[PDB]
Amino acid sequence: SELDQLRQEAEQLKNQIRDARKACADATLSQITNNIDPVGRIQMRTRRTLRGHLAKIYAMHWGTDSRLLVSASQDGKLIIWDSYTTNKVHAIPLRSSWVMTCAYAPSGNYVACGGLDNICSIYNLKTREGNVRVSRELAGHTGYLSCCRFLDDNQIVTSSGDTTCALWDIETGQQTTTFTGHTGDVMSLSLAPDTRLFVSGACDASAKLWDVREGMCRQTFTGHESDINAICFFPNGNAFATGSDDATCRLFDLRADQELMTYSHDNIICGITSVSFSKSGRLLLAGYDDFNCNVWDALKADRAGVLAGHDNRVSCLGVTDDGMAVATGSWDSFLKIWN
Amino acid sequence: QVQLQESGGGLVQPGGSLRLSCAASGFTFSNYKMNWVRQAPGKGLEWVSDISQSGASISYTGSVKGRFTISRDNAKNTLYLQMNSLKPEDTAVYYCARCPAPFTRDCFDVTSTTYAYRGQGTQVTVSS
Amino acid sequence: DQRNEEKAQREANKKIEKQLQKDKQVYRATHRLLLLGAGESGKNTIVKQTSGIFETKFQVDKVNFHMFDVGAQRDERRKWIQCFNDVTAIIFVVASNRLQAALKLFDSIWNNKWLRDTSVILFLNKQDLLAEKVLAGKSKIEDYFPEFARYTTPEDATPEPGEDPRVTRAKYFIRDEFLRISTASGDGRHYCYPHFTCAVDTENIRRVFNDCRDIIQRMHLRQYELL
Amino acid sequence: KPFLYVVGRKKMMDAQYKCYDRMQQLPAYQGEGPYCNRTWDGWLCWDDTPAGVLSYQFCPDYFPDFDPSEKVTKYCDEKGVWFKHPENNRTWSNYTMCNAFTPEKLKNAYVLYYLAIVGHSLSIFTLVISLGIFVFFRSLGCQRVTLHKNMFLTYILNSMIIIIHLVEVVPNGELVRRDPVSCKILHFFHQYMMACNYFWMLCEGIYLHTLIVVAVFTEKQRLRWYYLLGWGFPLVPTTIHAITRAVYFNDNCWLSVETHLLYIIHGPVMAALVVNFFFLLNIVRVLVTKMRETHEAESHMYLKAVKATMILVPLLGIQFVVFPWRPSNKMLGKIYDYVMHSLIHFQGFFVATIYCFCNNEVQTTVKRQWAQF
Amino acid sequence: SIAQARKLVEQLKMEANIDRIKVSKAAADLMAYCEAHAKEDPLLTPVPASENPFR
Amino acid sequence: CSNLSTCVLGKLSQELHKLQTYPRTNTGSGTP
Ligand SMILES: CCCCCCCCCCCCCCCCC[C@H](O)OC[C@@H](COP(=O)([O-])OCC[N+](C)(C)C)O[C@@H](O)CCCCCCCCCCCCCCC
Ligand SMILES: CC(C)CCC[C@@H](C)[C@H]1CC[C@H]2[C@@H]3CC=C4C[C@@H](OC(=O)CCC(=O)O)CC[C@]4(C)[C@H]3CC[C@]12C
Ligand SMILES: CCCCCCCCCCCCCCCC(=O)O
Ligand SMILES: CCCCCCCCCCCCCCCC(=O)O
Ligand SMILES: CCCCCCCCCCCCCCCC(=O)O
Ligand SMILES: CCCCCCCCCCCCCCCC(=O)O
Ligand SMILES: CCCCCCCCCCCCCCCC(=O)O
Ligand SMILES: CCCCCCCCCCCCCCCC(=O)O
Ligand SMILES: CCCCCCCCCCCCCCCC(=O)O
Ligand SMILES: CCCCCCCCCCCCCCCC(=O)O
Ligand SMILES: CCCCCCCCCCCCCCCC(=O)O
Ligand SMILES: CCCCCCCCCCCCCCCC(=O)O
Ligand SMILES: CCCCCCCCCCCCCCCC(=O)O
Ligand SMILES: CCCCCCCCCCCCCCCC(=O)O
Ligand SMILES: CCCCCCCCCCCCCCCC(=O)O
Ligand SMILES: *[C@@H]1O[C@H](CO)[C@@H](O)[C@H](O)[C@H]1NC(C)=O
Ligand SMILES: *[C@@H]1O[C@H](CO)[C@@H](O)[C@H](O)[C@H]1NC(C)=O
Repeated sequence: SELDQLRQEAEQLKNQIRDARKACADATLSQITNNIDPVGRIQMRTRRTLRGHLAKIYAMHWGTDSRLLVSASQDGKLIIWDSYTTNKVHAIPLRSSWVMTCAYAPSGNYVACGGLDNICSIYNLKTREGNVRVSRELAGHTGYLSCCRFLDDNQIVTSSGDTTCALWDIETGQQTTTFTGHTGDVMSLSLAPDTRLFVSGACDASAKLWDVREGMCRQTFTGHESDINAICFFPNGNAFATGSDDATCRLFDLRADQELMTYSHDNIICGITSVSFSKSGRLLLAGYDDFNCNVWDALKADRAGVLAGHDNRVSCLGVTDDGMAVATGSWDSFLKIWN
Repeated sequence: QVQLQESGGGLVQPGGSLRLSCAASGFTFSNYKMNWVRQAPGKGLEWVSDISQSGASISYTGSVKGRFTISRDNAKNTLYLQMNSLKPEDTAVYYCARCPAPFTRDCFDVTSTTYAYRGQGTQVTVSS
Repeated sequence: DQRNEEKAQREANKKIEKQLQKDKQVYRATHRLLLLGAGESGKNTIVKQTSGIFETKFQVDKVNFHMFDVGAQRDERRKWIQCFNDVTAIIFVVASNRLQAALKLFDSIWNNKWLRDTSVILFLNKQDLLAEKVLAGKSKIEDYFPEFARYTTPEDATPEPGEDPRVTRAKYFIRDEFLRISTASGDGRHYCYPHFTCAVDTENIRRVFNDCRDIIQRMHLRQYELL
Repeated sequence: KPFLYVVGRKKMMDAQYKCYDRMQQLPAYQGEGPYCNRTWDGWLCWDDTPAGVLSYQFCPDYFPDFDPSEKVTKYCDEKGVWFKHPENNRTWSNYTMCNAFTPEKLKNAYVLYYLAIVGHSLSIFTLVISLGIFVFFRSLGCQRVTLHKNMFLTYILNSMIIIIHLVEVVPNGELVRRDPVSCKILHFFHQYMMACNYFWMLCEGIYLHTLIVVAVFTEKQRLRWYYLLGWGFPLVPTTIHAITRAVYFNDNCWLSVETHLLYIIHGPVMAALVVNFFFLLNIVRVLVTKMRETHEAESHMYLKAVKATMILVPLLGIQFVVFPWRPSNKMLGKIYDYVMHSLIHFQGFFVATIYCFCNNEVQTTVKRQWAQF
Repeated sequence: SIAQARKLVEQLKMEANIDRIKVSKAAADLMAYCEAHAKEDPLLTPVPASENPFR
Repeated sequence: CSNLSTCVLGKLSQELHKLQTYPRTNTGSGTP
């Protein structure tokens, strides 16, 4: 039948791509960075601790000013923090308590949140009256909202559990672009330094690079063994790191179209929940289910430090735009700032 | 690239025997629990049997208990299913399903309609 | 110069904190419940007693209960089921091979590393339907489970005067299938509360209320290292 | 003048006039022979006794060193005259055995004296460590720990005033003989902090009862009434006791324990501990009913029901209820003193070890925080 | 399905006809970036206490 | 508080005091 013909036509195309990638693997990243000096032991300490939330924190996002950050806990609250003074700037009661993601607009005027309600709600923080009201509700996803990221005040890309990513247009509430390549639940997404491309990681152990404007899947990155939970672009925009349930982090290169480095240890058997780079991309911070956050040498694949302050599963972690501090969220209601 | 290709299968007469094979690649075969699932014509995906990471803990569905035998070869990264005393109710497409996370006792979503980490399946027809 | 902002920011912070203490009183007073059931099971019939999740609020003896139905979601639960790791109990509605599929789903919930401290309330909601097919010749419980011919009614069984001894043996065999998974992995962290539902009784919220009271009691006994 | 000798010599003159007044009430002796004549020796009373017989009466209690449990003896010889001491050739009464065992009595009193100091010194050591853990680690913070913190603070302050009272006041003879007010303020805060220690065991029992038996679903039991019951209420019986002591029974440094005015403090204290004993009965009853619903083995059901009963004894003060009265037998009374002083002075050490050190959820958060550093 | 399997092939030809540079060239640019920005990284090179707003 | 359990420390202080501080009764020739 033609179904077996399409499977055979796809099976050989998989061999054509696999052999084209092997031809480019002339030297690994561990061989190019063999003579560089190690970064040494990284010892960060908990500078701040945020204790406002009443339940497990699922997501957090820094503002572009590196001072304000928004967190999302499943108690039904969206709290905006002043990391310097530890004060709470806003507390937003959510209609649905099962929030799974939160985002901060680069202009600092709006915040987004989504979860099991299958809605991406936008909250205006700069209203004339002063109070924070829900400005828009984006409906159309047939699965839970996993991640959302503002491109600007009027555009936002969302990943959902319906195996689909969507590019929304605020002020109209309509999907302008739909990304349907993935076969499993998309769990994370990361915008490049420019807002023209973004990567997504789904539960099919695969990562896909998307063009925002054209709505096409340019490249597909495999190599993981289990569900990809986290993803983050390199500061230069030519690579990205993924975190999966196979207890490993992997570095993929866009131009090389293959995996470059694997960050794993035998003493690590828990999944990775969050990944983030430094301002220079030399360090790779990953949150684990063992209540700790390991700091990896992105160029040498050697653990450079441990962030063990949290008492429960580290759900989220984010680095400021100036690389000055690292915020980590946990399934304990507390959020810790590291430096 | 997690890959699962099921071999074997074919047309068997009722009362015969058959051996299904599942070749795995792209992941540490010893760290994962493995399953067998089938889909009868006009029915949904039904769980058949599973086996632990080492091979000690083994479970079957009541319909095939005492007839089917599941076994794994971690050195060869292959899963087996010896199907004895086949009857026409066993006619289905048998899939090799791996549940997603390693070192976990829970084994989720193997019988989902659109589920990754599951092979394309092999046709097993028990006809006269 | 900047003391005007650092004081106005500390004033709004205290206004936020006084509101969060009113939320902490409401959030900790209500008990959250996860309603989990297949398609054939009468899951919506339990609510008697599009949206990505359905919320129903009821009150039993001045105690607030917030039950959540997971609708408009795919059958791949391994990712969003981790959100319900702090609920009081998971309501599991089973229809009495859909029975084997429910035994595997309860096995995955029971042995999940994030749901191993979450108790499960079990409801077999097709007792009236099971009572018609067991005494007839279309029960289908002997072919799907060959170990049923070797099974006898337990001594702890409570047979009602309106059910035949075969349904009593049949419904207690299905209950022993779910209790076999609970006893194999239960180490005092979470428990299973199986109940028989004939879908004609409105006393199911009294069973949830009584089972959630046993869960909170066992959680308090565990904090004092008494149980 | 000491109040003990004043009260002793006061009734001594009253008891002296009483017996000779009873001598007129007592009829004439009809027994034959040279019966020795009845008289008052100046301490006790001997009636008409036949010759060649020894009379035995309990030792009087006018003097501090005199023990009423001991037996005095008086002999009037068969010739008809009382036994006379050969030193002075005058009638003499053998009160020796009333004061002969004072070195042995003081020996056992010092064994319990240092057992009390060691018990309260070991308590303060482990309790500040335990209280320092609950204040340091915010993770452990809850309503159970907030009440445990005040329960630990009562043990520390109680053991502190007891240690101060035991080295500066009790063994100092000239301090008590002068009787300054410094004793009475120290004895007032001693009785107040001792009552707060007993009434915070009740707050722990009330909170345990209204968490497992009564009102299981209720959340955030307001701790305002626990503070008035634990810290505030023990001020009412302690103030009333100090008033009636300064007015009616006032003595040197308030060390005497014989007055019935102490039931103003220890009446409400024993009642508060009986309520805790019945809370323990309901908590264990609920506990064994939960193991029967689990179909637990009867051997391990008894193993965990006894272990749960044994860890709630130091927290609720059950040792005061199961052994509330001291026996009169010399052997049984001696073991009672050793068993009770060990369960009372080491009580703060038992609670700090059971509920802070041997607590699983505290060991994990300490081991984790130590694994970081 | 069958229609979803035809777009599986259509997507594979789009990803197979792309230009891929060598890994040695892609790994050198990643290494050259972390060295040109190494000093501007407060997490790699800790800034003094007078420059750390989280002191 | 003579034999009561919650007053055994007040009894220990009482017997220790009156046995040690107050002098021993003579209980000798010329005394009763
Ligand atoms: C996390 C796990 C932690 C585990 C911790 C475990 C801790 C275990 C602790 C065990 C504690 C056992 C206490 C035993 C007490 C025995 C007292 C003993 O019987 O006293 C005898 C007495 C004899 O006097 P005397 O000679 O007849 O008349 C003398 C008369 N005359 C004084 C006038 C001259 O006293 C003598 O031995 C001298 C005094 C000895 C005791 C001093 C007490 C005060 C100082 C204590 C310092 C240490 C405190 C902490 C101890 C842990
Ligand atoms: C014997 C001498 C020391 C005189 C007796 C003094 C006590 C009667 C005082 C001293 C310290 C007081 C305590 C200080 C603080 C608290 C915490 C307070 O609870 C709180 O959480 C208050 C707010 C906070 O601690 O931030 C309840 C009262 C209590 C136990 C107080 C009870 C009364 C105490 C023990
Ligand atoms: C943590 C608090 C510790 C308090 C320790 C108090 C010790 C008091 C010791 C008093 C000893 C009196 C007798 C001294 C002479 C002797 O040993 O015979
Ligand atoms: C253990 C911590 C608390 C200790 C409390 C000690 C209280 C001592 C009080 C002494 C009062 C002395 C009054 C003297 C009056 C006067 O000069 O006449
Ligand atoms: C505020 C609480 C008060 C509790 C009072 C409980 C009862 C106390 C009774 C005390 C009676 C004292 C009688 C003394 C007689 C005497 O000394 O001769
Ligand atoms: C909270 C502290 C309370 C302290 C209470 C102390 C009470 C002392 C009372 C002394 C009374 C002296 C005069 C008595 C006169 C009389 O006999 O009527
Ligand atoms: C904070 C107040 C503490 C009070 C401590 C007890 C004080 C007792 C005072 C006793 C003497 C009072 C005056 C004489 C009374 C009398 O002779 O009846
Ligand atoms: C309100 C709490 C109880 C108060 C009880 C007060 C009792 C006063 C009357 C009885 C005692 C009279 C004085 C006795 C003096 C003595 O012990 O010798
Ligand atoms: C709720 C607590 C109640 C406590 C009751 C305590 C009662 C103590 C009674 C002591 C004796 C009172 C009568 C003394 C008569 C006398 O000797 O003159
Ligand atoms: C329920 C709490 C009770 C607290 C007090 C219990 C006292 C028990 C011992 C009483 C002994 C006799 C007291 C009266 C003596 C007398 O009138 O001569
Ligand atoms: C001498 C004063 C003693 C006062 C003792 C007060 C004891 C109060 C106990 C309250 C328990 C909680 C409320 C009742 C619960 C129930 O009905 O069992
Ligand atoms: C030296 C400390 C002695 C402590 C004695 C505590 C006695 C507790 C008795 C508990 C068992 C009796 C009640 C059982 C109730 C039930 O089984 O329902
Ligand atoms: C829970 C049951 C009661 C437990 C004990 C409560 C306190 C009892 C105190 C009095 C004990 C007996 C005293 C007898 C005195 C006498 O006979 O002269
Ligand atoms: C947890 C409480 C433990 C209590 C341990 C008490 C140990 C000593 C008990 C008394 C022993 C005999 C003392 C007198 C011996 C003698 O007659 O010479
Ligand atoms: C939990 C701590 C328990 C401590 C128990 C200590 C028991 C000490 C017993 C000492 C008995 C001394 C007997 C002396 C007899 C004599 O010589 O007259
Ligand atoms: C004492 O002895 C008897 C008591 O019956 C009495 O008659 C006698 O007169 C008294 N003798 C003296 C010397 O007091
Ligand atoms: C008193 O009795 C003791 C023995 O109990 C004896 O040694 C002593 O001699 C007696 N007193 C007189 C004065 O005889």
